[PDB]
Amino acid sequence: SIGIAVILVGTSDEVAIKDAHEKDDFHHLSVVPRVELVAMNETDPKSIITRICDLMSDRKIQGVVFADDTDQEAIAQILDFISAQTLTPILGIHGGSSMIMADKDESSMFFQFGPSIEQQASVMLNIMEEYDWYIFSIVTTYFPGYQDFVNKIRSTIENSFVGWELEEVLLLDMSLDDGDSKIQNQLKKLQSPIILLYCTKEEATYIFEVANSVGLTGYGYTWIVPSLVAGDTDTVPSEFPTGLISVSYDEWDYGLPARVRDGIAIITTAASDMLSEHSFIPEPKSSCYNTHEKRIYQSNMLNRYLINVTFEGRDLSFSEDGYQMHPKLVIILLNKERKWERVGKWKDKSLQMKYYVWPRMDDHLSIVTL
Amino acid sequence: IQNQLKKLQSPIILLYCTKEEATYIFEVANSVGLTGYGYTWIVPSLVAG
Amino acid sequence: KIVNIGAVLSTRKHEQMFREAVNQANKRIQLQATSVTHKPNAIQMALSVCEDLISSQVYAILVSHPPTPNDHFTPTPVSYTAGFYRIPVLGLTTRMSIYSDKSIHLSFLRTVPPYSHQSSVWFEMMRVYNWNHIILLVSDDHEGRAAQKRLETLLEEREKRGPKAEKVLQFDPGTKNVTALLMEARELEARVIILSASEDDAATVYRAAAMLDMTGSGYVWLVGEREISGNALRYAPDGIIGLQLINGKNESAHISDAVGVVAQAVHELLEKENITDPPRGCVGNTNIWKTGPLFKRVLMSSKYADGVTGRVEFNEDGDRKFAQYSIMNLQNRKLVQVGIYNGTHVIPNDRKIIWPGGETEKPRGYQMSTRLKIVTIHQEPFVYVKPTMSDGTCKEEFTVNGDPVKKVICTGPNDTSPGSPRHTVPQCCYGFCIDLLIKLARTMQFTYEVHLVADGKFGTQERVQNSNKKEWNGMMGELLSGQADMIVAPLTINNERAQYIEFSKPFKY
Repeated sequence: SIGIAVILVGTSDEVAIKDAHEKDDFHHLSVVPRVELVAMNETDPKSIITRICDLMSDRKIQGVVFADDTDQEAIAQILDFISAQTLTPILGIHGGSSMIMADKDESSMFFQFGPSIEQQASVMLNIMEEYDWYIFSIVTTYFPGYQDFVNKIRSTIENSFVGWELEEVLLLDMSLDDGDSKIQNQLKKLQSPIILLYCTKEEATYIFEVANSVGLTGYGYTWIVPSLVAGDTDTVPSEFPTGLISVSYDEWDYGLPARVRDGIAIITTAASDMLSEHSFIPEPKSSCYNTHEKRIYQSNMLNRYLINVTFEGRDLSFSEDGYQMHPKLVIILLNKERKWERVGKWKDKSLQMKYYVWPRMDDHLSIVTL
Repeated sequence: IQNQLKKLQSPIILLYCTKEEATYIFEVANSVGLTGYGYTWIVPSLVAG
Repeated sequence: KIVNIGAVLSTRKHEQMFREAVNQANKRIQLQATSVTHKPNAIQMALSVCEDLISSQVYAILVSHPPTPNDHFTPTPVSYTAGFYRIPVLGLTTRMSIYSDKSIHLSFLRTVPPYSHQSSVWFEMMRVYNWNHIILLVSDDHEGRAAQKRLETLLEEREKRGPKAEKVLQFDPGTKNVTALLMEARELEARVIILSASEDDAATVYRAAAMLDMTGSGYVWLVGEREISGNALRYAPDGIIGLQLINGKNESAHISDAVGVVAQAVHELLEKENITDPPRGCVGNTNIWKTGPLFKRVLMSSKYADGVTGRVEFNEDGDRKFAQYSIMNLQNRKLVQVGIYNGTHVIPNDRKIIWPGGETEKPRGYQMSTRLKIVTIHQEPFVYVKPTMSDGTCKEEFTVNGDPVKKVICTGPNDTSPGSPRHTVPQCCYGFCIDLLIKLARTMQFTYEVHLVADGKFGTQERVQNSNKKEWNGMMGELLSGQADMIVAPLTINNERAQYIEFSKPFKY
């Protein structure tokens, strides 16, 4: 039997997930989906860890799909911590805000339902190429991941034959007022219609305020900000104008039941493949209090065979850091009604745009030719 | 005015008003990013003094 | 009020020492002390910290190094459960290489600087002895990459010749055949090697170097503190240069400095207007204490309390700057400090320093190797490819002028085919470019041994998404690899190939 746990905190998503056994797709007669839809209301670290240990000690837990409603990287932090200490792989199946690409260590790899920032930059450049606006600049603060992001952007620039001219790369910081004056001067010297930034929602509000103060509005200056740092909170402040566009996970298109079903299917297929190839079932010692039990960390890493499986006839592989190898995110653009509208759909690595032109805000004449 | 000055993009600008309004416009100009680096001005002395 | 500082200690003796230290620092609102011993696992440790959080939760949690060489598995969960509520964490002794992360660690102040300081003092020392070429190599992925990045950032300054680089090399911490890289290293010009590997890795490197005898009075060595251990000394040849920072194992002094700096920090934070003390609770506290960010900003801006580490100062990375480093050396198995480096003052101890290999004089720079490896390609009007005779030479033909062809012998996979590649018999080749190389050699007294390339390939900037990096493959690739020296083939010029290498004045149009 396969010990799977569905942990949920904050919200309530009691669904018909029990149809996994009714699917009847496991060919190997050694894996039984003994799921445990455990729910809770509190979100305290100590209580969560004690509940995780109790669940791992109750049954033979091998993979835990997780769901939540908060927004913090501490979830991924404690996930890496438990994967390093107890060596138990878990699954962040959209995890509320746990589907946020974050760094990890050489622990048991836990997959998160989110792409790398490099993929976000690539799809943003593809959308820009669909509009044929090959002029952009980079303005960012001292935020984590900036270096890798700008390096990936520069590599994508040097991998084409189009005049992608990076006007100016800016590394900033929110320290004092003289730095703010310097940022305002550099933004006045930007002169680029496409600007990309990556920072939290409060700093985004501040930079949008100072931008519309110095004269950067949604008239001709459009922005591209990744959703990992922006977030689809369904309530955009007045700072962000009605010209921003972002790409996020398919939360409005790939439902949470489908996500958890794909996660448990991946876990089941990986477990079946591992226990069929190696034919030796490891003993999941759930001690939580015995250091001598750490000697069980001698078998092959389960993450190796976990990140190289597929299910449901679709490529559902995982990257080295724990990202998704799967297309079909959702390109989100906020309209003038201060509401997020799903105009584009980055599905199958394609830009499913509409209207064949960017719907900008009397000087737009058409012509006939022959 | 700040938006139109951001959309100016000219290295030579001419203005004519009193000393207090000149101080105010210079303040808002160096706030929006108009300094003496490459943007020079020409103001008549009749209103500057 | 009372700010009961929660503290975790590895030994109860150090807990009593910290209690006495805070009792003495209370003289300078007052402060109390909350102490708890370390746990064998991260689960019990986190549970105890949560139990230590519900008690006071008004503190800047500090940590020290356990007797185990890990020094990360214990301070990591307390930092995680602190950053859960945006609570700062303090570090006294640990490997600050991996701990230097503003993203992973929310707020962390390392009393001991990481090996970036070692790279900086290595650069400082190299700027003294006028050595302009260094053969660097690393084994550890994370720490090695961080040290190499810091070294490259320091070398990116100065926008004499100036020490830029010779050859960067990476390796593995568990390998046993580093001789492959050491052969290419010794095949270079400069005998200046710098490594930052682990203990067993450094021992294996020392064994391989002793098998290669990399100490002939010219090999300058600069080794970090992570390899001056006795296990490496069992294989380390004498004369190498080791490093050792001040207050290495001074645990009580570090605790005194920590309690002093946190007393200064709390005295500076309690003077502000808004003070939102963190709630005394680990459960249900899913919010952000307003004292967190402001406390970090007021401790990092200008706070500097006296102690044992001199004029301590926190750089813009969460690490103590302006530290002292004893410049030791392996003067016949005696770690004598040849100098002391602190801040920017390069101060030698005026001791009789001996270089490895018995040499008493300062070794000079690279040795000019009068031997070059010329790569070429098959091209009818300029270079010719003819098979040799039985004995190994080739028919010395003549022209209408009766002058010798002055052919030369170049070994190249030239007689085989791309179907069955194999090292051929050296083929005898001649031509225009060959005569040009003859003239160049006769002018500069060279000792040349030219050879063709594997698959032709004048030059290509092949890129791929497998490794996300573009590399030169072909003649120019072999040139940039290090095995070749100069192109004498009829190579065209353009802006693309001028980026990596630089050409000379043309001899044809």
